[PDB]
Amino acid sequence: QKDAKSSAYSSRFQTPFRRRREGKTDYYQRKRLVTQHKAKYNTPKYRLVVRFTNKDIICQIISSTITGDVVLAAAYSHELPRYGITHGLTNWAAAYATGLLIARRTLQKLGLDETYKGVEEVEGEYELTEAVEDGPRPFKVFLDIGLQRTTTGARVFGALKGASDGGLYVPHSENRFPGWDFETEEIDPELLRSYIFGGHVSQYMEELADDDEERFSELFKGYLADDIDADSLEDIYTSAHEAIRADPAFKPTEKKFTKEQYAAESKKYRQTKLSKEERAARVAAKIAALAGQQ
Amino acid sequence: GKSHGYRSRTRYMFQRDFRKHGAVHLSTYLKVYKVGDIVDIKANGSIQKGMPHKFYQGKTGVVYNVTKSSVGVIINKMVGNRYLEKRLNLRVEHIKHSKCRQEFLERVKANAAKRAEAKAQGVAVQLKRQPAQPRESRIVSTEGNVPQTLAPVPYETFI
Amino acid sequence: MTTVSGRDAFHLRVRVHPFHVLRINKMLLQQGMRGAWGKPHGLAARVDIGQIIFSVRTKDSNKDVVVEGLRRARYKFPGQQKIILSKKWGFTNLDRPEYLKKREAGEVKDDGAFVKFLSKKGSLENNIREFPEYFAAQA
Amino acid sequence: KEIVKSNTSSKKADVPPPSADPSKARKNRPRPS
Amino acid sequence: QNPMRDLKIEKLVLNISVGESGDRLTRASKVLEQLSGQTPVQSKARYTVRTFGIRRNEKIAVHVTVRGPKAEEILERGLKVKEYQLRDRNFSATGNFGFGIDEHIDLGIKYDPSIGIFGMDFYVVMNRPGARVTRRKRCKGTVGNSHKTTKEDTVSWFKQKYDADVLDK
RNA sequence: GGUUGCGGCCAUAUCUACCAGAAAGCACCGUUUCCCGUCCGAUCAACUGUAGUUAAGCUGGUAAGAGCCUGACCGAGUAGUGUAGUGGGUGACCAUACGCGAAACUCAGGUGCUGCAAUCU
RNA sequence: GAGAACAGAAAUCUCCAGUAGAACAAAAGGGUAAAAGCCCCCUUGAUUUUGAUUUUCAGUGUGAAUACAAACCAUGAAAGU
RNA sequence: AAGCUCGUAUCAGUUUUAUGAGGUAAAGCGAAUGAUUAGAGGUUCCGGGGUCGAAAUGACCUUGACCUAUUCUCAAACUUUAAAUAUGUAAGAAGUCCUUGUUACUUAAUUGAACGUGGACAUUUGAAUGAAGAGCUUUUAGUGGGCCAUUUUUGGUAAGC
Ligand SMILES: [Mg+2]
Ligand SMILES: [Mg+2]
Ligand SMILES: [Mg+2]
Ligand SMILES: [Mg+2]
Ligand SMILES: [Mg+2]
Ligand SMILES: [Mg+2]
Ligand SMILES: [Mg+2]
Ligand SMILES: [Mg+2]
Ligand SMILES: [Mg+2]
Ligand SMILES: [Mg+2]
Ligand SMILES: [Mg+2]
Ligand SMILES: [Mg+2]
Ligand SMILES: [Mg+2]
Ligand SMILES: [Mg+2]
Ligand SMILES: [Mg+2]
Ligand SMILES: [Mg+2]
Ligand SMILES: [Mg+2]
Ligand SMILES: [Mg+2]
Ligand SMILES: [Mg+2]
Ligand SMILES: [Mg+2]
Ligand SMILES: [Mg+2]
Ligand SMILES: [Mg+2]
Ligand SMILES: [Mg+2]
Ligand SMILES: [Mg+2]
Ligand SMILES: [Mg+2]
Ligand SMILES: [Mg+2]
Ligand SMILES: [Mg+2]
Ligand SMILES: [Mg+2]
Ligand SMILES: [Mg+2]
Ligand SMILES: [Mg+2]
Ligand SMILES: [Mg+2]
Ligand SMILES: [Mg+2]
Ligand SMILES: [Mg+2]
Ligand SMILES: [Mg+2]
Ligand SMILES: [Mg+2]
Ligand SMILES: [Mg+2]
Ligand SMILES: [Mg+2]
Ligand SMILES: [Mg+2]
Ligand SMILES: [Mg+2]
Ligand SMILES: [Mg+2]
Ligand SMILES: [Mg+2]
Repeated sequence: QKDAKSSAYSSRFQTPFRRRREGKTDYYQRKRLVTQHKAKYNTPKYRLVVRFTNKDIICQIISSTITGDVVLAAAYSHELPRYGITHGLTNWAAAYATGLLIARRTLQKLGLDETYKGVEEVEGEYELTEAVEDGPRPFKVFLDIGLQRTTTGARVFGALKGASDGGLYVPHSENRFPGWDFETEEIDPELLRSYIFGGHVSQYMEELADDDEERFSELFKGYLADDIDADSLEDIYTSAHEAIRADPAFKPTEKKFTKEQYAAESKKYRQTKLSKEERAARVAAKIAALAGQQ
Repeated sequence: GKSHGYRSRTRYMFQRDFRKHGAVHLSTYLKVYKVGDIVDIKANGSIQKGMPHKFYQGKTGVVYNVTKSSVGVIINKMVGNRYLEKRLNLRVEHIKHSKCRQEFLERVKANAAKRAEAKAQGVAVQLKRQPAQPRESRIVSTEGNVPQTLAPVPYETFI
Repeated sequence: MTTVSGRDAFHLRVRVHPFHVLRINKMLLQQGMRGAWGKPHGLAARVDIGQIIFSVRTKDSNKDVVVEGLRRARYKFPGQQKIILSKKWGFTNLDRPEYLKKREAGEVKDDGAFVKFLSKKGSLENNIREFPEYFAAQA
Repeated sequence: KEIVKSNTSSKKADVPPPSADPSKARKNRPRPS
Repeated sequence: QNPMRDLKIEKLVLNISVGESGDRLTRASKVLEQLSGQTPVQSKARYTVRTFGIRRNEKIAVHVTVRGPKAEEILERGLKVKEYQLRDRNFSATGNFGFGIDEHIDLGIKYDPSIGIFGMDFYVVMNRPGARVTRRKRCKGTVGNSHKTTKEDTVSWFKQKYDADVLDK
């Protein structure tokens, strides 16, 4: 746009870290998440990485190495069909579920799962997972929110309440869970319990089917097609935790085609890069092409 | 009046490298430091806390302490006619494991092993370094190589 | 030069600039040597041995008038300076042969004052645009 | 309610920018009649 | 090609520059409050100007941002006054465009002397679908060249709808 | 091999222009009851994954492209410099002896590599 | 840089470019871009105990500083600070 | 000066190998900053002055200003680059590996981190050269006007300054 960058500009230009350019990593908060008390040496601070894409929820338990970060366990919301949840796969209730699953999943493969059960009751209470006096301290993790905005009622703190209630000691506070009254400076565990069981989505389904038959039958086209009634929602989630705690361990998907096979097909849509020889050839052509006052 | 402040004379010493300003990467915080470790010192001027004084720039010492965000390094400082012993508290951003120390340990392992294999044949070793010896005889061949013979070149200006 | 062989018959350029300031003390009881840092006194151009001082370009046959023009400035300069005529076209680089090859090839386009050169570096729609004469059928 | 836009700028000095300066103008100007 | 890069009004910002604090400002605000049904934001002087009479950090002007259908109708009410004719100026090199009107009563709006008459600035900024790529917090990106709004494009947008005229060179 | 989440090193990764991209993913994108934040549901928050689209982000390809990276008996053993002499010169300065040795220049090659985990005709 | 009534070189509004060419009380130098800068929200770690250490150094004092220990607090979802 | 504890050892105004730190010399300025000579092209649709239909919210023009690609020259308090000479540390017994003991610190954790028991390796035990012996304590004299040479270098016209 005739704002052409000089060479002066280009040359003295110092680039950000790659993932900074990409708008993915916030290195100022990564430092403070990753860094260990130097007198705790090689003991890893573990991160509860929670991420939301438009259609999925990603949950990872990660630690860092010079040669790269390292994931202990991961759970996804796209796993939840297996545990009986097939809709609203990025809503609040989906968080608490995937947050639960990652919890139960890690300290399963840690042996911590037989001790430290979590809550099982689940009534939206603010509480941490206190340590079994006179034995192993609970597996401790810290919430990596990434670039998510700390708003009070944010999906990302769903996965927090699911991961705390899952037995993982994950240090946190009330004031960002749904149902915190900044005037009351107090939490209503009702609203929070509700949100854990998709209570805010159910109410809406009713509101809609009652007041807008056409719209509801579109936003929730998929519920009609499965005979899922609104008020049956809570049971889906309830029986899901159930199913989750019951078999938290991870089964991978079965896959068609070999790991290698995909490759041999995939990017044969890979535009192949030229060799210097035909490159020069290319231009020695291009010259004659333009070599004339037009 | 003369001026001898704490960071005097360090306009270039505590300067960042060209096109290497801003955020210090995370390798620097992931490195682990034990007592007895040998570290180089090289201040990062963006980390104003726990800087070495400018003297200790480029000096190398031993860890005597590992605290939360820092190490204590022991530096032997010459003052007068005797070496004095200095306790330094540096944040990790101003410290670096010494390579030549890491090579030494590799050679210690290497030396143990060469010693194993040798003794596991009762044979001799020579485990210690010898310096660059002279040169044994050679026979250069002249095939493909009949000595191009050079000579000095005349003077010649060209402006 | 401008009188003996006419104004538009040469280009004479001074190739050193008087960039370096000189000071004096100036002894205005006379003050002494106390606080002896100088006021600026005048400018000088710090010149190396081998460094060009005056350069003149002119027509191949004005040589004699032009040299005499330098050996006349010379007497106004401390120290010894040589008058050297340069096997080289004008204020360009390129020894006169080499300059001519590049002219009979069309790589040299009269930029104002000096001149521009055609590279094998840039984008063609510029190199071709800037130097048509280099890539034309015309001999 | 009363709302006030925030000025992202750093400048703090009560000073018109070099974008001021009464050189540059017109002898012209819409002079009414 | 032409599927989804369909091009529309991003927003419309009405600006009344009162050039002085106090009542005359609070009134021009009401005007801007009624027209948009939003609460307007007043702006403050960036520095003292003596020949204008403004003190730095004095409240001086007031503006409001409108998006979607209500902008599309105030844009209309405004093009009405300009008699569907703008110049070949008004249209910036970055796909946007604007115009100004004296007295706001020329676009609906009852007189009311408790307020009085104010003119204002219309400036509509135009983008296309996908502009949030440059707006979001994460992975903030920038709109590919072939996308994104130009003066060529958004003039002959303004012509084909509105059926309006763009004059001069 | 593609893709995504978290990364290491932080331009061989940046900049400009133009093409291309199967599949999945990512995205744009639909909506405003609910928690939540705006002058403005634009950003931020929540809801659907449903109505839509690769247009853009993104990914690669192109370019006697800008930058950056690597190399070379390209300049150059040049400039500078450690040591030596009852060396040269009126001097500025210079050469020799035992050694070290650049930059600008020129040309040639290159244009992200890579760790954990999930996933994909 | 391109754009909008009164509105002008200079008022307020929009877009685009922008490696810092700004700002960080002060001298200058270093340092800093999802900040160290601008707006905002909450705050008294500008606190309590007495030791170790770096600079100047005699390895005295002073001023200034750095890293812990034991408290008591502030902030943030938190790691942290 | 008086000695004392020991006696091959731990040393060293030195080299080597390994690995650090530096911004001076040079160099650079069609790289950043600050300078500096000259044209050339291009914008004014937005400083200015006319000439042309006084016409001019119209052209051709010269003038600046800025823009672009070039050009001659510079820096103790400029700089990407960047020597030489100087300069830190290391080259093992106070070491290495194996087993596993302590603790109130630390870890999700018999995890670590410190410090140890028991076992194993004494030919070159981990470069060169030298060592006229190493270590150590106490006390006390004189001195506290300096000057000169090579090189580096500040002030000064300079000086046996
Ligand atoms: Mg260039
Ligand atoms: Mg943050
Ligand atoms: Mg551990
Ligand atoms: Mg704990
Ligand atoms: Mg409420
Ligand atoms: Mg001084
Ligand atoms: Mg300094
Ligand atoms: Mg360096
Ligand atoms: Mg930066
Ligand atoms: Mg401080
Ligand atoms: Mg004075
Ligand atoms: Mg003479
Ligand atoms: Mg401000
Ligand atoms: Mg601005
Ligand atoms: Mg709403
Ligand atoms: Mg919220
Ligand atoms: Mg939206
Ligand atoms: Mg959102
Ligand atoms: Mg992306
Ligand atoms: Mg190139
Ligand atoms: Mg020489
Ligand atoms: Mg020499
Ligand atoms: Mg002699
Ligand atoms: Mg003599
Ligand atoms: Mg010489
Ligand atoms: Mg703000
Ligand atoms: Mg302090
Ligand atoms: Mg320098
Ligand atoms: Mg210096
Ligand atoms: Mg120099
Ligand atoms: Mg250079
Ligand atoms: Mg310059
Ligand atoms: Mg040149
Ligand atoms: Mg010079
Ligand atoms: Mg000086
Ligand atoms: Mg210098
Ligand atoms: Mg030494
Ligand atoms: Mg004495
Ligand atoms: Mg005495
Ligand atoms: Mg005395
Ligand atoms: Mg000497």
